[PDB]
Amino acid sequence: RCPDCGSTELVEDSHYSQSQLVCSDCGCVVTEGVLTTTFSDEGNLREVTYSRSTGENEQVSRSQQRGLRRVRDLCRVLQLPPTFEDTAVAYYQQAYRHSGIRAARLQKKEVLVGCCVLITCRQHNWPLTMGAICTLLYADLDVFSSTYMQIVKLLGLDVPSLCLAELVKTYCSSFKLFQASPSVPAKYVEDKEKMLSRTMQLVELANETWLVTGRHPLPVITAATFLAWQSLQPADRLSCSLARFCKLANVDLPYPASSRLQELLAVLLRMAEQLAWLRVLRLDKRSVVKHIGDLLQHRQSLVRSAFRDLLLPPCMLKSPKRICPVPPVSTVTGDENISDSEIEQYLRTPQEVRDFQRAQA
Amino acid sequence: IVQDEILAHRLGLIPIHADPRLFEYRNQGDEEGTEIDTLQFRLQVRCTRN
Amino acid sequence: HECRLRDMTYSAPITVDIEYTRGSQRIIRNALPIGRMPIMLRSSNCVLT
Amino acid sequence: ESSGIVPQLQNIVSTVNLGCKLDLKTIALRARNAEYNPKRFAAVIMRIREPRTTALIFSSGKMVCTGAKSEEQSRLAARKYARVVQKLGFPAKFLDFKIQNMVGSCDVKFPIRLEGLVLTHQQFSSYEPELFPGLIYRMIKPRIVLLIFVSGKVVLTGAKVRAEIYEAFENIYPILKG
Amino acid sequence: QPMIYICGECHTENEIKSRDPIRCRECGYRIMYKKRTKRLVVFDAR
Amino acid sequence: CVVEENDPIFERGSTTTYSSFRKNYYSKPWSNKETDMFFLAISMVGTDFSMIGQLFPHRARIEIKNKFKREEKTNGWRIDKAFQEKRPFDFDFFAHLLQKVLAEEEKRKQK
Amino acid sequence: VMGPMLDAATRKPIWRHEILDADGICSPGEKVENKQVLVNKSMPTVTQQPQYKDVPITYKGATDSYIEKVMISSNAEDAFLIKMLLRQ
Ligand SMILES: [Zn+2]
Ligand SMILES: [Zn+2]
Repeated sequence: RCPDCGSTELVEDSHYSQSQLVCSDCGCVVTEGVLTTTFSDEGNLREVTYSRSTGENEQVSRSQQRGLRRVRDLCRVLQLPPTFEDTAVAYYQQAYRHSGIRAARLQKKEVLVGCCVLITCRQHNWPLTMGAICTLLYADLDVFSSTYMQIVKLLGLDVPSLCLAELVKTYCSSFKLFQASPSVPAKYVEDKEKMLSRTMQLVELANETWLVTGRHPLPVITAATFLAWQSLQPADRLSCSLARFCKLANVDLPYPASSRLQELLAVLLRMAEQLAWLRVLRLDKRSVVKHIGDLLQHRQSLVRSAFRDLLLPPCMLKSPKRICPVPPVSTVTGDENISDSEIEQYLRTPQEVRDFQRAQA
Repeated sequence: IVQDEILAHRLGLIPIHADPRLFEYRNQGDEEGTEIDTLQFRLQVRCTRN
Repeated sequence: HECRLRDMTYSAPITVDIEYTRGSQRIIRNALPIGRMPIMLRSSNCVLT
Repeated sequence: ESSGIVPQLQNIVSTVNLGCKLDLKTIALRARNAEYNPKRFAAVIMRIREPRTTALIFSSGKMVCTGAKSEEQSRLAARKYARVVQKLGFPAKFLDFKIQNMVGSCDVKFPIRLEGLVLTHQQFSSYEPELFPGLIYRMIKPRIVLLIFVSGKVVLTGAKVRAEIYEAFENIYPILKG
Repeated sequence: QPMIYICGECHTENEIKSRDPIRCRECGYRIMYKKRTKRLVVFDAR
Repeated sequence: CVVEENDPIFERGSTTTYSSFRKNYYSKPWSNKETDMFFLAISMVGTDFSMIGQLFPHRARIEIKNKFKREEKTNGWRIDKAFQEKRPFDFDFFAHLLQKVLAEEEKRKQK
Repeated sequence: VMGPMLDAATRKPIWRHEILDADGICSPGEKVENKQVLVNKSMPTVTQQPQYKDVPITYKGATDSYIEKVMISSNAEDAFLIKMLLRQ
């Protein structure tokens, strides 16, 4: 309030390089002048971080320090920004706060480093495959997933879902069919932008047709990019196989990639049957690759009609007549027991006892 | 691409064939202008491909 | 120009092919990045040349 | 407006104390269906003619009976075990019996978008298809952990009474339907 | 409120909301300029 | 020094790698006569897997446990009949039957 | 970036936030005077509800300047870089 009139219309108005909080009613100067520093003075104040001035970095064990250094090393290897590094170290400290993870196994804390890196990578919508994480973390997928579930159930942090398009782009950037290298001839080299767009359309079709739900996404991504690479030039690539493409691209062939490809080709055949000219052509899983492109031009109505005429595993679409058969309720409890004949037939006879003793002698 | 100020200066440097004896000086202020002491010239050019 | 606009560095990824022994089994790598060298403009590898 | 579907309990787990020390060596030696290996595990595995049942008996008298389908069936199996232990030559008793956990299964008969479900109930759900195809939901009102599959099957666990599983399923049905 | 921008190479009017990855369709250029205002501005020929 | 003892491997693409989650188990299926003699061994011993694994040298105890669980989950009447019937433990004739099973699997491999 | 703080008395932005657009960023084509904000930036003070404090980029200048272009880029750190080109 103003000391003269008591008004609360105090505005900070700088008058010719003079900061001044003055009232807007009577112009009474409430406060004036501000102490800043000067450049040489700024130069001579040295930068000291809270990690040292607050007092932390001293009540830390060598194990926690090794974990932090491993987090930073993996971050720098993956070439993630310093913001990602900071988020990773922060989440690692937050997880270490707990005692169950504090007094854990060496593999446990290694998987903790890995899962903290994974959570930091997910929080920024960045794609990073848990397979490569485990490969660079010196761990196995089983224990990795076990400890991941344990730590997420113990913490309760937000776990954004892995976007499909980002992973698609990340995996398409891996293939070397963009620049003509000595090994790969020019015929296999294809355009990057068009092939990436085709793979994105194919993986969106797969996500909308219930193909990626419940299954690994990377096999579907591989099948989609393979179908795109074959459709961009069906002539020279009609004989190329999935294993041949993987060998040429220097990529580890996923196992279910073949099944995903076979299912996606079946979906494409259904779209062809929906279309007019293709259903008259009577194409197949080998000749629909040249028209895959046309199938994606108006795939909306095609998928709509396909669903009009749900994608489930093959083991469930085998005419499930008796779904979850009702078992006969048997609550017969008698009075309290049945008899002692069953007790006697359960008890081991002396002959069998002696035989087991002779065998395990 | 030409700057607004440079365009305004070039337009001001353009002479007008209007007879000045039939007009008068604008008073202090009065940016709206009056029919006696103001002339309006519109310029609207939209370039497009042939 | 895009680098100047975005306030980033105009560098190229430095890659190398190496060979090491993990468990006495020689394993080789044909392409591994190790750093980034700022590329001079109008150089041999620059996009302007 | 009920859901019209009733889950089916496939496992009933209950701990019960006998109140006396036991000699696992003799228990396993004087029985035919006895499975015990002290270097591997310190519990004797008893199996009976109840429809499905496995008892993990220990030396301190604590035994966990699992695999039953109802609370009454689990109690009958536990009493059967206790009688077998008594006939083996030990003063076993049936004290401190209480249902610890019950696993049930159900089906909704229509697909479920796991991504949409997790986007709608993230704070109560978790979806990691790269690890387990099933989405893991953790509800409190039901007091239950649920594994939901794309095919429409839901496995519920973490309850104490059949009514808890029933009301949890009744509450989760409209969320999955919507 | 539809906020419009222009791409650095495509020069197409793109509409994006707040907190979105700065990108432009049918390309991958990450330079987005703001269109000129529609308000009336007065200039002096001096 | 390694005098050309090993060969270089062109694996581990620096780009990325995926997971497997399945490494070692890779069990081997049973047969009709093998299931019959397995039910016989069940009727003869019980549920103790240690003795079953000791008497079965060529099949693993974990595989035996998996088979027993599968039978308990699918065919309950067969397990009930097995526990109903009983046979005294035979050692010499059991080793003879083991040799017979070895000969049978050898003939199978020949086929 | 907060929107222009409209004055409830006149239903128009205040003299300081007059040059700001609907997104709080000054639009090209207008003139900027002394002690005027170009980006109505607000940053959190925590690093339970976040508490944002305003730190606008005021224009220190004796003479007026005209905004020619306003470039907005996004870095790999999800950081938005805004560059306004003032001309005199
Ligand atoms: Zn005052
Ligand atoms: Zn563009």
